[PDB]
Amino acid sequence: VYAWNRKRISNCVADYSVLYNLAPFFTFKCYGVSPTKLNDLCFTNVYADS
Amino acid sequence: PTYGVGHQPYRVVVLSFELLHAPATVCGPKKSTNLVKNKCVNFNFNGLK
Amino acid sequence: ALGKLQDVVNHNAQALNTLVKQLSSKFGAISSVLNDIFSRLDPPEAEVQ
Repeated sequence: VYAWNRKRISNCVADYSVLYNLAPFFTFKCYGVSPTKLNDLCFTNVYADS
Repeated sequence: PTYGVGHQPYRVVVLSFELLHAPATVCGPKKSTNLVKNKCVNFNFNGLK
Repeated sequence: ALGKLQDVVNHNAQALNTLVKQLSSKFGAISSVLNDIFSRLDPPEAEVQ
C-alpha cells in the first residue's frame, strides 16, 4: 500500500464486460460514471493502481 | 486465514479518467459510420452526443 | 442627445443576453450539458443531478 504501483493504459479498446462479468470482482462501484455506462463512451488519460 | 473477515488482504484497483476535455484514445466496442452534410441529423463524435 | 431610447435597447439586449450566458452555469451539478449527464450516470443518479 505504501509503495503502490501506477500503470498507463492507452491505445486499447474498452471492454469492461470481460471484467464486470468476471466472478471474483464482487464489488463494482464507481463514482463519476455509472457502472454499466463504461462501454458507451471513449476515454483517455486512463491509469490503474495496484 | 485465522483472522476473521475484515482482516483478510483485499486487492484494490482504481481507474482514473478525464471526460471529453481532451482527444480521447480508449474507445468502446462501438462502430463508426460515414458522415453526412446539410441534413438535420444527430451525431456521436467521440462521446458528444 | 437621444440616449434615452438607446438605454432601452441596451437594457433589452443585456437582459436577453444574460439568459444565453446563464446556460454555462453547472448549478451544483457535474456539468451543464444534458447529454453527458445522461450518458455517465445510472437512471437514479441522473434524475438527482
